[PDB]
Amino acid sequence: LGFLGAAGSTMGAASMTLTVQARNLLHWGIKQLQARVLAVEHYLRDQQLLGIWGCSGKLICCTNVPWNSSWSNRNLSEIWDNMTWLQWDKEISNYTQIIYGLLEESQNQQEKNEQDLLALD
Amino acid sequence: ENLWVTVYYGVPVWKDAETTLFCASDAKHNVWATHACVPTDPNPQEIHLENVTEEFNMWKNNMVEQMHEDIISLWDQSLKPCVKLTPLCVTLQCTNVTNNITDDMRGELKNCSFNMTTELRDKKQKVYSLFYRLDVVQIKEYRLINCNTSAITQACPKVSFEPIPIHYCAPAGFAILKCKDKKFNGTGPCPSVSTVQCTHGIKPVVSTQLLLNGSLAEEEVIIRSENITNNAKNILVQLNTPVQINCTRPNNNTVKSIRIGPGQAFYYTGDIIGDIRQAHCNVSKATWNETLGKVVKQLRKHFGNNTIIRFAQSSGGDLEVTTHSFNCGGEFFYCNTSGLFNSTWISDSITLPCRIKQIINMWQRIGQAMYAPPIQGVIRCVSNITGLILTRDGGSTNSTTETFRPGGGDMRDNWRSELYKYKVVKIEPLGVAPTRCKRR
Amino acid sequence: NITDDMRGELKNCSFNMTTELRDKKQKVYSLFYRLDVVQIK
Ligand SMILES: *[C@@H]1O[C@H](CO)[C@@H](O[C@@H]2O[C@H](CO)[C@@H](O)[C@H](O)[C@H]2NC(C)=O)[C@H](O)[C@H]1NC(C)=O
Ligand SMILES: *[C@@H]1O[C@H](CO)[C@@H](O[C@@H]2O[C@H](CO)[C@@H](O)[C@H](O)[C@H]2NC(C)=O)[C@H](O)[C@H]1NC(C)=O
Ligand SMILES: *[C@@H]1O[C@H](CO)[C@@H](O[C@@H]2O[C@H](CO)[C@@H](O)[C@H](O)[C@H]2NC(C)=O)[C@H](O)[C@H]1NC(C)=O
Ligand SMILES: *[C@@H]1O[C@H](CO)[C@@H](O[C@@H]2O[C@H](CO)[C@@H](O)[C@H](O)[C@H]2NC(C)=O)[C@H](O)[C@H]1NC(C)=O
Ligand SMILES: *[C@@H]1O[C@H](CO)[C@@H](O[C@@H]2O[C@H](CO)[C@@H](O)[C@H](O)[C@H]2NC(C)=O)[C@H](O)[C@H]1NC(C)=O
Ligand SMILES: *[C@@H]1O[C@H](CO)[C@@H](O[C@@H]2O[C@H](CO)[C@@H](O)[C@H](O)[C@H]2NC(C)=O)[C@H](O)[C@H]1NC(C)=O
Ligand SMILES: *[C@@H]1O[C@H](CO)[C@@H](O[C@@H]2O[C@H](CO)[C@@H](O)[C@H](O)[C@H]2NC(C)=O)[C@H](O)[C@H]1NC(C)=O
Ligand SMILES: *[C@@H]1O[C@H](CO)[C@@H](O)[C@H](O)[C@H]1NC(C)=O
Ligand SMILES: *[C@@H]1O[C@H](CO)[C@@H](O)[C@H](O)[C@H]1NC(C)=O
Ligand SMILES: *[C@@H]1O[C@H](CO)[C@@H](O)[C@H](O)[C@H]1NC(C)=O
Ligand SMILES: *[C@@H]1O[C@H](CO)[C@@H](O)[C@H](O)[C@H]1NC(C)=O
Ligand SMILES: *[C@@H]1O[C@H](CO)[C@@H](O)[C@H](O)[C@H]1NC(C)=O
Ligand SMILES: *[C@@H]1O[C@H](CO)[C@@H](O)[C@H](O)[C@H]1NC(C)=O
Ligand SMILES: *[C@@H]1O[C@H](CO)[C@@H](O)[C@H](O)[C@H]1NC(C)=O
Ligand SMILES: *[C@@H]1O[C@H](CO)[C@@H](O)[C@H](O)[C@H]1NC(C)=O
Ligand SMILES: *[C@@H]1O[C@H](CO)[C@@H](O)[C@H](O)[C@H]1NC(C)=O
Ligand SMILES: *[C@@H]1O[C@H](CO)[C@@H](O)[C@H](O)[C@H]1NC(C)=O
Ligand SMILES: *[C@@H]1O[C@H](CO)[C@@H](O)[C@H](O)[C@H]1NC(C)=O
Ligand SMILES: *[C@@H]1O[C@H](CO)[C@@H](O)[C@H](O)[C@H]1NC(C)=O
Ligand SMILES: *[C@@H]1O[C@H](CO)[C@@H](O)[C@H](O)[C@H]1NC(C)=O
Ligand SMILES: *[C@@H]1O[C@H](CO)[C@@H](O)[C@H](O)[C@H]1NC(C)=O
Ligand SMILES: *[C@@H]1O[C@H](CO)[C@@H](O)[C@H](O)[C@H]1NC(C)=O
Ligand SMILES: *[C@@H]1O[C@H](CO)[C@@H](O)[C@H](O)[C@H]1NC(C)=O
Repeated sequence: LGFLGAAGSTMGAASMTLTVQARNLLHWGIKQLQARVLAVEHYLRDQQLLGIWGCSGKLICCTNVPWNSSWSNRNLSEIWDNMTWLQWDKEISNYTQIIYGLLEESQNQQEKNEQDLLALD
Repeated sequence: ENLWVTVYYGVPVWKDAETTLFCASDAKHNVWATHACVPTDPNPQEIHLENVTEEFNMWKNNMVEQMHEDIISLWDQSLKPCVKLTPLCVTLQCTNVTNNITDDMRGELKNCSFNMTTELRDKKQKVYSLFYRLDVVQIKEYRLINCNTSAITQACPKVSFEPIPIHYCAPAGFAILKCKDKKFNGTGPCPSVSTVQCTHGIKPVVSTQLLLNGSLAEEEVIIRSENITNNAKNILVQLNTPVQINCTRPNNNTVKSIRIGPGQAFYYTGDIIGDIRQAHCNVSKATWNETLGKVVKQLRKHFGNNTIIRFAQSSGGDLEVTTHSFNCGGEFFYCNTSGLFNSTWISDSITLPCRIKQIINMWQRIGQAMYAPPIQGVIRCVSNITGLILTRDGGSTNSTTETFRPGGGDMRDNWRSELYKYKVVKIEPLGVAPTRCKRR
Repeated sequence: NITDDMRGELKNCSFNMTTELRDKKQKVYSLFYRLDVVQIK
């Protein structure tokens, strides 16, 4: 139940601890400051990705991008109940930049226009 | 079916990473980290990670390099306010000491005198003091060692050299993983892994050919090296039992001091009270005999059956690697380890002679040197061996025998014995998943 | 063997230089350019 205690759990079970994990993400004087400044910058960059996706208000969100299952031939029960997040991250390591690009371009660009059109009238 | 991309934040996934670690200590002046660091967490936390097989590799561990640079910079800061001895490079005429002496190699201790400056630019004084042979080179006329190679700085006498434990703690967004598996050889997957906010305290103990005052193996002697088949590589051996070291300097030396210039003072060895005797360190014969037998058994597992294993003294190199260095009371000792390695294996105490040197260069840097102030009175020092550094004379395929000799000369190898347990990782909270869902 | 330059441009000079030990001095000589040296010979 502690930090990274979920590492051995299944991906579904691990979802219970997401909030706990979030709380822990946030001459020698120069070295110490560089570590702290970078920790802040890295945190903010991840928040920006969520802000573009519109997911920044939640730990969990859905998107309008289809899964394209040919990326990995597995069932949902095979993924969620029989595998860890550590293993999963390796399975899709070659598709991560693709998925992020799809979310920023294929979803946000359509949503902002439809919302503006409703606002205009 | 109709699967969709979803996004999760706070996901418990980590990647290998390197970052600055924050020094802390549980700890009046000392050369060590207590002046450069902050208090530790009084109750460190640990979380076991179930079903985790995370790989460790001590030979690639960047924490070793980070500690090295912090230790060197830390040590140098202690000499910045201290006295310069540049005025002392002089003709330095000397003669042999005559006294009630059991001595050592003849000429080991000398009675020297020189023309030295005073508080005033207009005046000089005649002084005399004792020096060890190791610090004096013949030009009779003499020069101090390194008078033609480097400036010499006197360490401040008020500053302690006694080791103080150092802890390292992760910055936010990072975590330190620890291998708990017993009999780990420092590489490959670790069967039991846990996460800690900070490391256990590590003392900066400096020694050669033997590892002192470190951690012990939990059950049995562990032998590890970067490449067990490569004779060039140092072999670290961690003992599962302690072996003590008892060192002493019986001579009752005295200390005198003279002011030099307006801002500086010099400390030197005065007359020695009572009989003059050789400095020495004891090693238990019975304890060492058992210790070697355990090491040999483990070596056979790595080097095969029915190989005759022998030990020997180093064939060459500088005093720094051919002898065992100590720092006791701030005095620097070099001891001849022969008789500890004088054995062949097929199937009450030892006294080692020691020598004292006042001019040292702990980090083997060219152009640097330090003069220790002499310590008044009799010194006794008790410490223990927690491991050995060995190298092979082998690599030959033409023999049924093998021989080992002591290694050393690289301080980083000592720290590996405490840091092999730890790895640093970065936490990456963002990830995605296929689960079917809908949104507006 | 001199084809020279502006006359006096190169100079042959000598002095008492200090040594490794505080107790001793050494005699040396060296060449200087006229621009490097000013008369106070
Ligand atoms: C102090 O006494 C020792 C012993 O007499 C001197 O060492 C000897 O030096 C001579 C002359 O070169 C040698 O022939 C001997 O073999 C040395 N004896 C040894 C090594 O036992 C030493 O030189 C003296 N020190 C001074 C500064 O005079
Ligand atoms: C500083 O002085 C020492 C002593 O004179 C020098 O070491 C000698 O180097 C020569 C080279 O001919 C040898 O023949 C000697 O055996 C050396 N003497 C000793 C006592 O080892 C040293 O070279 C000088 N400076 C440096 C940088 O080495
Ligand atoms: C620590 O032990 C492991 C085995 O538990 C060693 O792993 C070896 O890796 C090499 C890679 O080529 C294999 O060929 C070996 O078969 C593995 N083990 C054995 C017994 O052969 C690992 O190298 C060891 N680490 C050290 C520093 O010796
Ligand atoms: C070693 O030398 C010290 C002095 O450097 C001796 O200490 C002296 O002990 C006598 C005992 O009567 C005192 O009167 C002196 O005042 C002490 N001197 C000091 C404190 O500087 C010590 O006893 C000697 N040890 C021996 C002879 O075993
Ligand atoms: C290390 O062992 C040696 C040998 O037992 C000790 O030497 C003896 O020391 C006592 C004084 O403590 C003397 O009275 C004996 O005469 C010594 N025996 C000799 C010289 O053969 C030595 O003291 C031990 N060192 C320590 C620190 O205990
Ligand atoms: C430690 O002492 C031993 C002697 O006890 C030194 O070795 C001797 O070296 C000579 C010359 O090669 C040999 O003839 C001797 O047989 C060696 N030991 C003997 C004879 O017992 C050794 O060099 C010393 N170590 C250091 C670092 O000085
Ligand atoms: C290894 O650790 C021991 C125990 O701390 C050290 O022995 C202590 O040394 C200090 C400093 O001289 C003394 O104040 C203590 O009283 C000693 N403890 C004893 C004698 O039980 C030993 O010096 C250490 N070794 C090294 C090389 O630092
Ligand atoms: C799965 O996605 C890849 C791109 O990552 C695409 O080239 C492939 O055609 C996709 N399969 C489909 C859409 O059936
Ligand atoms: C996934 O499992 C379900 C039952 O939970 C099954 O009906 C379905 O065919 C599976 N999908 C596959 C194998 O692609
Ligand atoms: C879970 O995955 C393992 C391999 O990691 C596989 O051997 C096993 O059959 C899976 N269990 C299921 C699908 O119930
Ligand atoms: C992803 O790339 C790695 C090499 O970086 C490769 O070994 C792996 O098979 C790739 N995964 C897929 C699904 O192609
Ligand atoms: C492995 O994960 C399971 C998840 O239920 C857990 O019960 C188990 O304790 C973990 N490891 C071990 C050794 O049990
Ligand atoms: C050596 O011992 C004798 C006899 O105790 C003593 O008289 C003498 O002072 C001691 N040493 C010297 C240099 O006199
Ligand atoms: C100090 O200088 C004087 C005068 O030159 C000289 O007589 C004396 O021997 C010198 N002392 C030493 C120790 O060199
Ligand atoms: C050890 O060195 C030998 C030299 O032949 C090499 O063949 C071997 O791969 C090395 N083992 C390692 C790097 O684990
Ligand atoms: C130190 O002396 C003790 C007894 O007081 C002995 O047990 C131990 O072996 C000695 N340590 C050495 C010789 O390194
Ligand atoms: C050194 O020689 C001088 C000569 O006067 C003597 O007075 C002094 O006691 C000697 N020092 C030692 C330690 O013998
Ligand atoms: C060590 O002790 C054993 C008996 O336990 C003895 O046979 C051996 O000779 C001793 N030392 C050496 C170097 O053999
Ligand atoms: C030698 O081989 C035997 C088995 O034949 C084994 O029991 C023994 O432990 C081996 N000796 C070693 C590895 O030193
Ligand atoms: C070292 O071993 C050799 C060979 O057995 C022996 O001759 C020599 O006396 C030994 N040295 C000591 C100090 O025991
Ligand atoms: C070895 O020396 C250290 C010095 O701190 C001490 O703490 C430890 O208990 C000693 N081990 C023994 C005596 O077995
Ligand atoms: C300089 O000139 C003279 C003749 O005037 C000649 O003998 C001498 O060798 C020359 N020196 C050289 C060329 O180095
Ligand atoms: C060194 O100084 C002395 C002082 O008498 C002087 O006579 C000599 O010429 C000088 N040597 C030089 C300048 O090379």
